[PDB]
Amino acid sequence: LTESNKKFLPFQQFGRDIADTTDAVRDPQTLEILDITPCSFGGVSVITP
Amino acid sequence: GWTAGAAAYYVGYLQPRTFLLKYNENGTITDAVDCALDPLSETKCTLKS
Amino acid sequence: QCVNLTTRTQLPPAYTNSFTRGVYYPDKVFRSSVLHSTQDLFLPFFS
Amino acid sequence: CSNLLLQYGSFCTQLNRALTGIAVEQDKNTQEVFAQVKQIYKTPPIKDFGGFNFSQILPDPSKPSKRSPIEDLLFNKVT
Amino acid sequence: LGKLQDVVNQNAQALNTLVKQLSSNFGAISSVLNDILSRLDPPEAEVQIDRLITGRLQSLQTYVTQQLIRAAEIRASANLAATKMSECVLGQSKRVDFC
Amino acid sequence: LGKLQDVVNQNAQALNTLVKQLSSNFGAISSVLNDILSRLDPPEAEVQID
Ligand SMILES: *[C@@H]1O[C@H](CO)[C@@H](O[C@@H]2O[C@H](CO)[C@@H](O)[C@H](O)[C@H]2NC(C)=O)[C@H](O)[C@H]1NC(C)=O
Ligand SMILES: *[C@@H]1O[C@H](CO)[C@@H](O)[C@H](O)[C@H]1NC(C)=O
Ligand SMILES: *[C@@H]1O[C@H](CO)[C@@H](O)[C@H](O)[C@H]1NC(C)=O
Repeated sequence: LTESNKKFLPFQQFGRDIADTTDAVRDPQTLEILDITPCSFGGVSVITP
Repeated sequence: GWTAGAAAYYVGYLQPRTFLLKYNENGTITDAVDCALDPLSETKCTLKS
Repeated sequence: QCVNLTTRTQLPPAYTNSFTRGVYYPDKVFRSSVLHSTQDLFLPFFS
Repeated sequence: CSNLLLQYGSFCTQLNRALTGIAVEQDKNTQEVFAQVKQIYKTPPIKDFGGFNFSQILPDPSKPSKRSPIEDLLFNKVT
Repeated sequence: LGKLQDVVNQNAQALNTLVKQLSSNFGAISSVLNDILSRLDPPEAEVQIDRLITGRLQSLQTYVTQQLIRAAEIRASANLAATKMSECVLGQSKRVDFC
Repeated sequence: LGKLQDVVNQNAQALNTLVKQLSSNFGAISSVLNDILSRLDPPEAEVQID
């Protein structure tokens, strides 16, 4: 949950993108807009001499 | 014998239609284009542009 | 309680044309720079 | 989902192999196009070519990028 | 520049098509497997999960096939560009209407 | 030699994967259809063969 710099209109709760993925949410207590980001993924690569 | 000043009201009926909505950087609707009204509107809404 | 009215001379209703009216937010979500199409009940343009 | 993909792990191996081959193919494709000379040459400091203006295609040291103004314009033209 | 814009748009549109294909049900009652895992027990939900797996596998196979065709086209274009680089740039080509 | 070796290695490994594909259940309860044919009645057998 990263502190975003974009404000939300005072009738919305969620936020999506072009790919229809919910990456923006609003905390229901003191009106903070927090982004949603995938944690971590990848693959281990081995370099052999 | 009575008076009521000057007033006017309009009443309309809604029907289900497909609309393509334009959003700005503030997340507010600016323009709407139909898909079953004009061939130009259908071409605009099919290309998503 | 209520009372009844009396017969008088009225005006027949007329018909006018709408001009890009009847558009509302179809959902409670936020979209920025998104051209999104949804199926919901609106008012057709020039109807 | 992975337990049921145990029966399709061979298909996933084929797709991963195809994607790796595609990646190494696009990696190799640049070598036969741009890496034709193994020596990096340079232009003389004095640009006296008899009248031929080469400043448009040659890189300019005024900008921090090595791209020529033609190549920088090409970069800005395509998204 | 037409060709670069078209190939970039084709790759991006194929990736977005795969993304939106992930949001499809493929004839099942839901798209996401988490909803069916929470709402239905696995001893009765294996058929729908298998159908979702088959649909996503078909989508992946079609994506791989299109990517392979595009990679073959890109390799052909790169070979043509390499031959032109070797001939018209690295010397003078006697081939008329080639450079 | 690199060019002459990949055109054989890829074909051999694809044939190996094609052979290995017969060892997968493919969502069924067994790999070989003969086990179902000798174990199940024909109405239930035909579903597994399909
Ligand atoms: C080669 O062509 C370039 C065109 O880009 C010339 O640069 C221009 O020179 C004029 C004359 O002083 C200036 O007014 C322009 O501002 C320059 N443009 C740029 C982009 O630098 C350059 O002078 C030419 N060189 C020769 C030797 O002819
Ligand atoms: C909900 O109540 C809490 C506790 O009083 C308060 O901190 C918060 O601002 C309230 N949220 C509202 C009124 O939207
Ligand atoms: C909407 O966004 C534009 C773009 O920067 C900005 O100029 C304007 O002030 C914004 N309006 C509001 C109400 O935030």
